[PDB]
Amino acid sequence: DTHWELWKKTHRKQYNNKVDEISRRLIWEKNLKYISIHNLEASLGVHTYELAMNHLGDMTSEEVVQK
Amino acid sequence: RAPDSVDYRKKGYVTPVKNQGQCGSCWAFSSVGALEGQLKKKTGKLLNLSPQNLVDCVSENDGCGGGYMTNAFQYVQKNRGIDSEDAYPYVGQEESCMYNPTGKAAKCRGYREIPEGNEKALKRAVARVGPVSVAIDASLTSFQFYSKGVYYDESCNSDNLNHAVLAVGYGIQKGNKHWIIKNSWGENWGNKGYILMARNKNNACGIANLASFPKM
Ligand SMILES: *[C@@H](N)N(C)N(C)C(=O)[C@H](Cc1ccccc1)NC(=O)OCc1ccccc1
Ligand SMILES: [Cl-]
Ligand SMILES: [Mg+2]
Repeated sequence: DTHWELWKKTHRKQYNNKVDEISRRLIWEKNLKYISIHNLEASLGVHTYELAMNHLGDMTSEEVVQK
Repeated sequence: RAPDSVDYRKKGYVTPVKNQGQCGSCWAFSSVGALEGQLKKKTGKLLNLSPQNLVDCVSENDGCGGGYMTNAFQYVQKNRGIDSEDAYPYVGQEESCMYNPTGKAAKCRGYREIPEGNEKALKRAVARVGPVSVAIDASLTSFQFYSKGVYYDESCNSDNLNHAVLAVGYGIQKGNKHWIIKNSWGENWGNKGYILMARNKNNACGIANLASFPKM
C-alpha cells in the first residue's frame, strides 16, 4: 500500500472506517487499470486523447458529476 | 494562410483555473468565467469575480446543489452587479447572501443563448464575443481522468448534460478540431485544468446544447 498511502496523503483523503477505505481502494485500483488499458489503446491509435490518475481516483465517474 | 483558431488565454481574457471542491458550484465558475471575459473586453481589466456571490445569492439556483448559468447572469443584471472574488471569497459551501455593492467589479445587461446543437453558431460567438458558458456530459471515466489530447468518446450522450464549463477558444491538434475548455476541478485535473473537446463531431458531449454568454 506504499502508493495508496502516498495518494491518500497527497490528496488529503480520509475514510470513515476500514470497509469504506477498502471500498474506495477498490474503485481506485479499477480506475488505475482502466487508465493503463486506455493509454495502451491510445498508443495503438484507438483514441485521440490520454488519461492520468488525479484527485478523483477513488470515485465513480457518475459520483464526480452527481453529488 | 493562417488557420482560423481562437485562444482567449493568449489575449488575457481568462483568469487562472479554480477548484470548486466538494460544492456543486460548476455553474457559478462557468458564469464568472463568461463574465470575466466580457469585463476584460469592456474595461481592459482581468479580475477574478465571485462564484461565492452567485452560490449564496442566486435564489433561482440551488447553491452547492447546482444551478443554471442563465439564472446567474439574470441575478447579476437584476442585482446591478457582482462582487470581486477579493470582496466575496469562495468558501465552498452555501451561506447567507452577503453581497456588498462596494465590492462590485462587474455588471450584466442580459444574456444570449446559442441555438440548440449549433456548433457553428457557438464558434461564431467564441470568435466574435469571447468565452462562452457551456454544459456537457462529463459523466464518463474517460472524462474523469482526461490528461491530454482531443477528447472524443462515442459513448458521450449529448442529451445527458451534467456539468458546466467555459469554452475559451477553438483550434486543431494533430488534425483533430477542438474546443478549448476551462474546467473548475483545479490545475491537477486535465492539462493544467483544461480539456480539448472534439469540435464538429456531431455536437460531441452536447457541447452546443445549452451554451450562453452574458451581455455587458
Ligand atoms: C456542477 N458542479 N453541478 C452540481 N452541476 C452539474 C450543475 O450545477 C448543473 C450544471 C448544468 C447547467 C446547464 C445544463 C446542465 C447542467 N445544473 C444543475 O444541476 O441545475 C439544477 C438546478 C437546481 C435548482 C435550480 C436550477 C437548476
Ligand atoms: Cl444555463
Ligand atoms: Mg464510469
